[PDB]
Amino acid sequence: VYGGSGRGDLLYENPDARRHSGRALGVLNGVRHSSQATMPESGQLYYRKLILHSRPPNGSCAGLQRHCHDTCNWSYLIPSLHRCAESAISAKLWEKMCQLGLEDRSKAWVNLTQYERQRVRDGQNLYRYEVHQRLPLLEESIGWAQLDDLLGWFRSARRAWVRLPTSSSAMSCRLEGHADSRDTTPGRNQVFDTPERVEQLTEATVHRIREELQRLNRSERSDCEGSAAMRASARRLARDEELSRCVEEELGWHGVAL
Amino acid sequence: ANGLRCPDALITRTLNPLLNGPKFAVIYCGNHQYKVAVGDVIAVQRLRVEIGSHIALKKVLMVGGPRFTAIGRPLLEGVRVTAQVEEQKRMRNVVSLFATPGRRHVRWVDAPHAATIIRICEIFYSPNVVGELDKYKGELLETFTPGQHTNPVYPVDDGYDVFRKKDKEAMENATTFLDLL
Amino acid sequence: SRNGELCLKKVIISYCPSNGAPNTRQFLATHLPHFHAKYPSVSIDLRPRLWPEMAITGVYRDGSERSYNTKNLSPMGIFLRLNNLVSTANDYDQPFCASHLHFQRRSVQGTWNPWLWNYETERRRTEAPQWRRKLSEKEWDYYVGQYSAQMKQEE
Amino acid sequence: IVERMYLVTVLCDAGNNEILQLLLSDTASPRGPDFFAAVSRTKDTPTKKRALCLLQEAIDNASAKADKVTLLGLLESGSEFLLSLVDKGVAHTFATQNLFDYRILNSFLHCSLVADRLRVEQSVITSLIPSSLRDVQVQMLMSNERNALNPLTSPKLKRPLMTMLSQLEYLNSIDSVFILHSSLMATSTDQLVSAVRRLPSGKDSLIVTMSCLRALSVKSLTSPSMKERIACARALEIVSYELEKGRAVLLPFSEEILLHDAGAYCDEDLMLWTVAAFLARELPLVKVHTLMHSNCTARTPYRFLKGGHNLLVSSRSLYDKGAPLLSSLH
Amino acid sequence: HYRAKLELDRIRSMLRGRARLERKVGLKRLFFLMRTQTRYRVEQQAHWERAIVRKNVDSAAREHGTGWQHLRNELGRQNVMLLPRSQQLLAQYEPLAFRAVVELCASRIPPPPPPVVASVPEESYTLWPPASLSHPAARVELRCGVERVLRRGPSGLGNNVNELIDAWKEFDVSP
Amino acid sequence: MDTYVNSRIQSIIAENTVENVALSHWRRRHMWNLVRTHGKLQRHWGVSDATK
Amino acid sequence: APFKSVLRRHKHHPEGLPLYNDMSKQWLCREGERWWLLDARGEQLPRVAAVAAQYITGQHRPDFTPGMITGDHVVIVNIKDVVMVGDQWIRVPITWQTAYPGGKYRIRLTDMYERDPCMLMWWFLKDEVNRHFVRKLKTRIAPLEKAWLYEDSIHPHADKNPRPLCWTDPEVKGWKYRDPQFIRRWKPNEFMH
Amino acid sequence: YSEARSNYDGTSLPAWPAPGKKPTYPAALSELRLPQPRMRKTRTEWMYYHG
Amino acid sequence: KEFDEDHPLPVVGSRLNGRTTQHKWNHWDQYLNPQITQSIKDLTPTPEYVGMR
Ligand SMILES: [Mg+2]
Repeated sequence: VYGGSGRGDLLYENPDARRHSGRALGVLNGVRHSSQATMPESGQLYYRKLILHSRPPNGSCAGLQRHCHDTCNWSYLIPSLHRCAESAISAKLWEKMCQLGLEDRSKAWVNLTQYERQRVRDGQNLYRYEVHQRLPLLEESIGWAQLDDLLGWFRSARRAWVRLPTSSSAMSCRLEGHADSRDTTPGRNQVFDTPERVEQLTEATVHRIREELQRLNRSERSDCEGSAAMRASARRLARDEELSRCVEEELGWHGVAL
Repeated sequence: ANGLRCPDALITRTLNPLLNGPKFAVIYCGNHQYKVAVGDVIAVQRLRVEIGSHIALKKVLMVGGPRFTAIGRPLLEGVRVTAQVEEQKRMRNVVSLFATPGRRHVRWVDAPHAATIIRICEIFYSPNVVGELDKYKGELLETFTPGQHTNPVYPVDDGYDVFRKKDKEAMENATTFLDLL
Repeated sequence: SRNGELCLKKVIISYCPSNGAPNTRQFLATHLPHFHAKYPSVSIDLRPRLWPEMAITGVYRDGSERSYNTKNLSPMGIFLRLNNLVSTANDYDQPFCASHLHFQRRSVQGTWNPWLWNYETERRRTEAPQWRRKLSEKEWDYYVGQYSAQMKQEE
Repeated sequence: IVERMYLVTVLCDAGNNEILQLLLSDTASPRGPDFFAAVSRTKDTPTKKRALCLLQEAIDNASAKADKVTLLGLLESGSEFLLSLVDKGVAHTFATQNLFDYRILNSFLHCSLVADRLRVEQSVITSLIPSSLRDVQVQMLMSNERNALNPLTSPKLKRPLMTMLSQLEYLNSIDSVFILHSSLMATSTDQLVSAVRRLPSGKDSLIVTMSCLRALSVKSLTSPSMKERIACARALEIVSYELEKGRAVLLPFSEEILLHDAGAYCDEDLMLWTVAAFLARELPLVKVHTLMHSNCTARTPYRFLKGGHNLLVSSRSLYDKGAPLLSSLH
Repeated sequence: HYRAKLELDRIRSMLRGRARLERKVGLKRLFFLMRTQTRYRVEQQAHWERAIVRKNVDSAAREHGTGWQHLRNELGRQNVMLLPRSQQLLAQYEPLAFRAVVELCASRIPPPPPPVVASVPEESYTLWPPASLSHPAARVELRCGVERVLRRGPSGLGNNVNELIDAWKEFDVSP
Repeated sequence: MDTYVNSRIQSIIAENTVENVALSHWRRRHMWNLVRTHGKLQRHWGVSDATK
Repeated sequence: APFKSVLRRHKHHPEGLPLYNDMSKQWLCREGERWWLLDARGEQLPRVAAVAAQYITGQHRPDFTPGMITGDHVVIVNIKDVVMVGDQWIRVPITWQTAYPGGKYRIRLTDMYERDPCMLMWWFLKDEVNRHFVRKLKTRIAPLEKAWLYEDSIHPHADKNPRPLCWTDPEVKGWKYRDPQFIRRWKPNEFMH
Repeated sequence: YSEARSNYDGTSLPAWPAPGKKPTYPAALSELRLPQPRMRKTRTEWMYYHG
Repeated sequence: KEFDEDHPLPVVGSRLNGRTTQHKWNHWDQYLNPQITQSIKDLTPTPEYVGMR
């Protein structure tokens, strides 16, 4: 878990399976006893620890003396989802979908080709996967998030055409599978109630957007009172108006109302 | 079930409370001698027993506790040492590599020593004493007195020996207490 | 199996329904009902696929994984390896030696320490005649007689 | 004076039984910190019980008289006494009913927004702390199975203060954990800065302890040079900021009592190693590092912190759950 | 010739320097190491191990006043049958038990008699039938067997022997 | 040495546990109580910024 | 792979050689350390050296482990009055080799005694130790430092309170002697029957 | 439980004499037809004697 | 052989029993039930032939 894939890595590497190699495993790095050759007893915790900690740091491991990228930041996680949505759905297809939806309210899908339908479905699937991956980092960074990225949280979902759940829509159901066979081993961050955690995360980020808007308004009012004059900047006025209209419209699109 | 029995009521009443508390047992099983305790686990040689089964160990060379110890020559009887088979698996592989420097023949023999891991659950001891036995004389005493020493022991200081290496005075002269009282 | 609870949780078995290698299918047909009736607690995850991995995986109750290779292996051997999987706990790996017979050390009477039998000194079986002692009349007569006898012989 | 004389005797390893009986039988005087520091060395169980009763009485008397210096000295001495005690249950009960954590944290330099936060959230961390620290892997696997079992088909979230015993499920997700050592703060804090730079990665975490924070405070208040004081003050404010933000992991004294083995004395040097041992024993798949100085003696435990030739400890005393954690440094 | 190459390749990480960098040098080193370790384990390890355990037991006996020689001889005499490993375990973890064993060896307690040879009961010479009853020797053998049954542990069969022997009479239905 | 072995015997008697740390560690950690520094900054029990 | 650095300490190096009594290595225990007193008045040199080494190396302890070098501090007193049987002080040679060519030094026990009486006891202790520990410099040097030799009877080790170690030589043996003849005491019942 | 077995039928001679009576002792010298030399029984001879 | 129904023998196997490859159809089986001969690998030559030198 140390060398292969971290906590918020979009990669999937089975740490005990060498599927990214162009050569048979000749030498075993982490070896404790001479009897580790004919039966390495790998998979046991006390030996896979040695092996995966003797493995060298990869591009995502960010070795000690090397700098470590800021990943737990909401202001970086939001543009990640936005760029993934842009990589999934192109601008032309996005405009076509927006026009079709605003014209027929999800009733004239026959105009879209089957290839475009499959592109939309694959984009929604990849967005759901990356949200499931970033969920712990998002719940970590929700504390000190900024209003722009809190709104981008809904902007990216709208762009990817994924309606967030609220107590098309693809975050409503879980992946089918019997709980007795599903993977539950510790150490691997894998949420099991995605429609239940993303919904409360959306509620929390709505409350956070409300708090940030109220904080901006209170700071503006305190500045005006300290100046003892009603002299507001045109940039600030236009920004407040456009951000209010934008948050209203983009939350009404998802279905959440302040 | 851990009580002592003897046709002498006095010695029975004297030795009954001395058989309480934790007890260890030196046992003989699988051609090996182990020292089992109330909660100690041991890996005995491969036994044809199903995992998660309660078993009892027959041979018991010795039993002991913080106050007593019963030896068996050669074996003991009345000791109920019950364990539970925790698992059954191979141990660490030993690789025997036989190579003759004269000829061209190398033999690689792997030996995974199979063994059953067990956890000793409970240990009970209930002996049948015959009577108080004298140490310095083979005669078996007909009476038992918990106050008087069954064998008085005296210091070793004669004075006849001039070169006798003298220890400290309190080490040479130090009586003992009475445990049975 | 510790305190009445199996350590092995899942047994992953991958096979193919039409390609070949009838060993795993023989195992699933003949010995799988017996194993499932013997150990209903473990969950057997069967995976049909085109190119199956000829290996059995055991996932235990602590995340540990133990895999056995069963390529062109008889279903009897497959059943034996499965029983070895459900028998082992796969929590450690220690050799078989005199120092490893007992997994943890403990004493009920007490651990030996240099000051346990340090002040205990040697003694004698019975009381020995002292050198500085008050001689009774009988001892006086005896020793004086011995002295006089040896002096008489010398004289 | 009599208490410090008894403490000097117990440091010379010859405890005056007469002085001890006098201090234990003479009432109408709250026992100072030296007495409870000296009693911590002895192993007499009724002596420790009577010392615990006297400690409760003296803490109540100090709280009534509102003497901060005496209260803090008594807090430190009683902390050492609770670490030396055997019954972890009564030790944790005493700690949580006398409120050692909040009062001790109020004494540090910039540890106030974390002190009051811990005092507020102590009701939830206690519930999140599990019962037995044995088979933590199995416990969290059972929790994962429970979470996977959806009960439905078959409130506003606020991230609380980071604590190891409560967030055991978070360290297994964390790949690398750096445990801080007070001796690191010598002539510079850039190593601690580089440590806290890796926290926003989501993979690296930082573990500080109350013992380490107390060591930092005392070495910032007394030291031969001024660079040491400045660096330790800067490190204290950095650690306080990281804790109040919710990135580094803190060990309250209650959790320290619950984690450390029974009857074993612990300090800034032994606590690091017992935490490392607990991590390597219960959470094997997390890479643990120690941020120590190139001159600290606790860097090599098997030669400096090792005890004597003890027959009840073998070379495998770490990978077994029956042996105490401090049995690993052999 | 079967050179253990594919097996010993995976242990090269234990070596250092050129033996770990290059392949053949490390393979030669590992081959020689395993061969000499097997030879030592077969022909020379047991000697050193038993010498160590014997020295420990001798020191534990000398701290009490005896030696390995006399202790071993008297253990063989008293027929205690305790291996040197168990003697060392007792000396290290049960000093009171080891001291009691030493006191037993030192005292003049009569060692157990040799095992009695299996004898034939006197009833085997009785004419049977003397002219539907059981053989007397067989009945005595059954009685001794039931006695040995009841002698091993407590069971709900009871301490009496006649009622347990006469169980066929109970199972028999009155005609 | 006599006082040391007496204290050690008493500890072995009344411990009812296992001791695995060095016995001199506590003395090395509390040597600040034995020594005395007459500087402006002298360490005492419960020293904190609220005190100074 | 373990690795010992080539840059080791040396006798010409200013850092110097350490004292194992002051060292703090892992394989060096100091808790279970007792102080024994051994008077060498009359006792022979090899016998007293063996008796001292058996307590120095810690072989008398039941938990003795070859790796862990633990032992007791033996204070040998009255080495100046040590006794060897006749003609040995003159006939027993002590030889060694130096780096110079033909430097085969050969001294008598008398010469080594008139030079320094403690040197003889130290040499015999070194021999009795190297009898079992000669492979590792640690295992062959660390025990020797636990011996406290003293020529005269005075010694500064009065605080440690050394116990007067008692030891019996393996030479004591009673050869069969003639059964002494004495008068028999009869009995009235024996004379009656 | 346990088994104290020396022969097939678990019977043995009375190991403990009457209270006050002199106990019986085995032969310490080896079974040698010559009186000289008198040799103590080794442990292997003791094992052979005990069975 | 088991003494009771409650305590059956374990299923731990030896090397002889474990190290056993799959069964290939032999001439007796192919002559008894010719439904198994479905491929060219089933047409094995005379069992007297061991193989190449
Ligand atoms: Mg062998």
